[PDB]
Amino acid sequence: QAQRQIALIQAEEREVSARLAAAETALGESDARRQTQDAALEDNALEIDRLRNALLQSD
Amino acid sequence: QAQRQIALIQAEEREVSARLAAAETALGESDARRQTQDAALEDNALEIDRLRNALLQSDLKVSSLDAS
Amino acid sequence: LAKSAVAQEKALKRAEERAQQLRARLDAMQEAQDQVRRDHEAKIAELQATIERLTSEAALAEGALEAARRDRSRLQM
Amino acid sequence: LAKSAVAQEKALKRAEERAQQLRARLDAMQEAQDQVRRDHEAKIAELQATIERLTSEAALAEGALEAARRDRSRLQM
Amino acid sequence: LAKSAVAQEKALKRAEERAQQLRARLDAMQEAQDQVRRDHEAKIAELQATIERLTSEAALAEGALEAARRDRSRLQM
Amino acid sequence: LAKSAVAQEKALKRAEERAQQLRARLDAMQEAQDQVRRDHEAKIAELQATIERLTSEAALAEGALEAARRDRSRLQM
Amino acid sequence: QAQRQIALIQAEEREVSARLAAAETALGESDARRQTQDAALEDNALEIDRLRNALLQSD
Amino acid sequence: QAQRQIALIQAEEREVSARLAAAETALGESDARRQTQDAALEDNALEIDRLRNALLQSDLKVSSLDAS
Amino acid sequence: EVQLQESGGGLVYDSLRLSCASSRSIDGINIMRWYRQAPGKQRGMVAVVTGWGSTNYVDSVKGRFIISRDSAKDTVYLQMNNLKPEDTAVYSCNAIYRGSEYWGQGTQVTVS
Amino acid sequence: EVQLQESGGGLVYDSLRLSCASSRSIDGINIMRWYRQAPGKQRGMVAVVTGWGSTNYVDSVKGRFIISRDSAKDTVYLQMNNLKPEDTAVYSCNAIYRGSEYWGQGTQVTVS
Amino acid sequence: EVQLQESGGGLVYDSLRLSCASSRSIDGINIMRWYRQAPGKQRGMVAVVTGWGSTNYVDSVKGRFIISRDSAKDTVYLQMNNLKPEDTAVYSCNAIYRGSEYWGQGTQVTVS
Amino acid sequence: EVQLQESGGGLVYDSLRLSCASSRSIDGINIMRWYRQAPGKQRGMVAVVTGWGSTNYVDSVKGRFIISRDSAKDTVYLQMNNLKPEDTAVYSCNAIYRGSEYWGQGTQVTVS
Repeated sequence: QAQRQIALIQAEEREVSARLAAAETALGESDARRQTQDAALEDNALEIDRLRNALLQSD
Repeated sequence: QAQRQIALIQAEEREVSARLAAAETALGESDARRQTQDAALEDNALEIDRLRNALLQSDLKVSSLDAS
Repeated sequence: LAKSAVAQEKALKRAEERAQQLRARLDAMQEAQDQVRRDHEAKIAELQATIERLTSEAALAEGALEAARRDRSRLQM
Repeated sequence: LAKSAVAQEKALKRAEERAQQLRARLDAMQEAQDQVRRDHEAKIAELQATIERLTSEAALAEGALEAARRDRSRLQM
Repeated sequence: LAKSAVAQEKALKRAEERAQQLRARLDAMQEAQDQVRRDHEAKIAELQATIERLTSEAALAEGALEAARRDRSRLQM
Repeated sequence: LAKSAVAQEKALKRAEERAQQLRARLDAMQEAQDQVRRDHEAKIAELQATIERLTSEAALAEGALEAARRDRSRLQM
Repeated sequence: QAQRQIALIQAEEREVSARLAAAETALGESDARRQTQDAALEDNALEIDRLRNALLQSD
Repeated sequence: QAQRQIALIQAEEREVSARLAAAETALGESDARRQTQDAALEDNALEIDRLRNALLQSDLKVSSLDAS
Repeated sequence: EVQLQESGGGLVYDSLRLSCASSRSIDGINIMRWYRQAPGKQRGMVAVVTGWGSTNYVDSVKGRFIISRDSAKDTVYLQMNNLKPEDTAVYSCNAIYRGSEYWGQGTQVTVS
Repeated sequence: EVQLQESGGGLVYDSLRLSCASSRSIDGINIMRWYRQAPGKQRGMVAVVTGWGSTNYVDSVKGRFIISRDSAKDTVYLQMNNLKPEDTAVYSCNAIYRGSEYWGQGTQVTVS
Repeated sequence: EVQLQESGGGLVYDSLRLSCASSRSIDGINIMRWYRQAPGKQRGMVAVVTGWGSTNYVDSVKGRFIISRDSAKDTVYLQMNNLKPEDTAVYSCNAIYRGSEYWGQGTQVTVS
Repeated sequence: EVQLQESGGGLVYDSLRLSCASSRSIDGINIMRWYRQAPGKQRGMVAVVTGWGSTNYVDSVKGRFIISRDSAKDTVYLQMNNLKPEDTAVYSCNAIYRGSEYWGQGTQVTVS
């Protein structure tokens, strides 16, 4: 029965390590890009806010 | 020893509902918010183009009229 | 497409560090065979000799020392 | 430049399988050591045991060839 | 038969010194194989790697650097 | 005692063949080294030579790939 | 031709070493025993020389 | 080198007519002298026994006569 | 000098081989290799093997062209499988003994 | 525990064998050996072999009795050749696993 | 792991020298080579030394560079004289141990 | 070649000790053993130690001798107490390296 509990412990930890490895790399970069995409899109979000005034001045 | 490998299993199961789940629960956070900003970028592009082109559409009167 | 072009440029540069970072552990732990087991094979050979001589030494010590001894103690005859 | 991301998409993809493929060999080499690390635990004992009661026969067999060898001197001389 | 009996007694004692005296040179010069040639086998393996990589390094250096270079200098077309 | 020389004649004879037999193996092991000591003289050269004009091709082949590569910068930029 | 002269040099020296080895061991001990056999036999050579007087005194 | 192995051969042939022969010539010395003393030992034993036994043969008169 | 009287190629569309035989020196084999060339251009190698079972390929001939050894005959086996249209070329095997390189004929392989 | 169901002997005057078979442990073979004994006396070995091809003999059985291994069946081969008159005896093979020694029957060889 | 160490930077209008030392795995060196890098451009060999110290270079420096070794101290040297302002590049010595390559920091040589 | 070194001589009517040290090939020791020699008589084992330090002796000294090792210093020890004047002999420690045996000078132990 010692081999029985052991048989899972390498089996489980490998599945455990996989989800520790995968989720950590899954979350990280996509988090880095999301904040940039927020920065990327919200800075030229005022671009429409600047031009809507520029449209109304002359129209 | 065999029982201290038995003790690990519960704590190992504690670690997955712990950090393991925290990572999973954070996954739903990003993709949900990603779709909000991703879909908005199309809409924000849609809102920009109508008045960026109208800028060109409406301004054109600045020069043509001045001939008069 | 400046931020998209730049993004992939910094994107690749980390996975190519993992390329070394995962062949770093591989190079080390692979050396854990080339010497640890290879000498571990030698000690078996070293311990192997003693099972060759305790048989040779007892070869004279069991037969010859009893082919004549119990012959010599045949005083019962 | 417009397609230059397309080329840089594949290095972002190819380097991913070099991460995927390589860790598999890291998976294998671990039990290529651990299972052997259970084999070189039994071999020493199973080999050392067949010696640890070989000296106990190299000696006790001489007990008959020394406790009874003290008798020959009574008559040989 | 005292001098004849004694003569053989001192006679054997020198040839049994040659028994060691001729297995002395044998034990030494036989060790001149177990390390001198065995490591001499290793240096061949050590030098053997460089003929594996100069082919691998030139594998990219000869084909790829000429599959596109002479393609690039097709300005004659 | 009368026959005791007869027994001691054979050790004077047996130790003689142990001298005779053993020197024969000393005869053999000498050319078991010398002839091999001519084999491990040619192998190094025949192996090192096939490298000493491999770097002379790893370089001169790049001469075409560097003396002609200076021309692409005139038009690519 | 270098191998030709060499072919004899190991061939000759081995035959040479054999007769250096054999003759040296052949001569030596037989010389040691001969001087002893001289000593062994010449000391009781006077044994007859002593008794020939002892015979003549009484006879 | 090959010629200095050639030079050795003559000197090697000089060494055999030298010490090599000195040992051979000494071999005839011992066996010749060995046979002289070996054969003599039989003769010296032959010369001893005739007068060692005559010692017993002739002395016997010392005691038997004294009875008279 | 070797006589690498090579052969095995063809001029077709399904499964081919490049077998470079021997004439002397049964596995006196140090570095030995192959070359191809396209007309109007100079030479180039295809795949190279070394007497230690180590084999490496240039990028193109991967997955379709296979090189393997056979010391029992001294005839390097360079199988031509999955002959793609680009594989049209002129080929020739190679070897190096004593330092002085040696060459042979080779043949013309044209598959489209 | 092994079952060394040994056999092969005989009771004659020309060429015999002592073959000690196996029951388990195909070359789980550490030190393993043979014993003989003459009636009215206790036991004694004849020849011993070890799993490393090293073989040694007691003085008597030299030149006439030969011991050799066969791992493909786990049946030590102890050939009985040139059966001299003294070779009359009672024999039995031996082995040692886990430390705890094991024995069998053996047979009676009587050649005069 | 193994380490390298470069040296030899300098400018003139003409006296100059380079050196590339190592502190570990000393003389355990099969083929090792030298490189130069054009700014913002690729990288290629310039000079090499080997086990037997044979002499051969890249065609650009025939009659220009002389390269020599010390087995003990592990610092190979090159002779740079009669420079032409067009030889300037970024240099980084090279070495291959056990079949694996090993680069160092890298330096430049400029004349102008 | 390898060397040994004995020690431990002494007399009483009762306190006594023995030691057998070595200066080379330290701890490179498989089975090594101890002996005693009766004057003008033969030689035989008395006590042994091995790789695992297992305890076993000759029947004459069951409950009489205690033997113990130091792996580092290479000097095995024996416990000699409650002596009987009939144990006197000539002692010489033993060791077998690489399968070959190696004797030393030899000493005696006397009580009377």
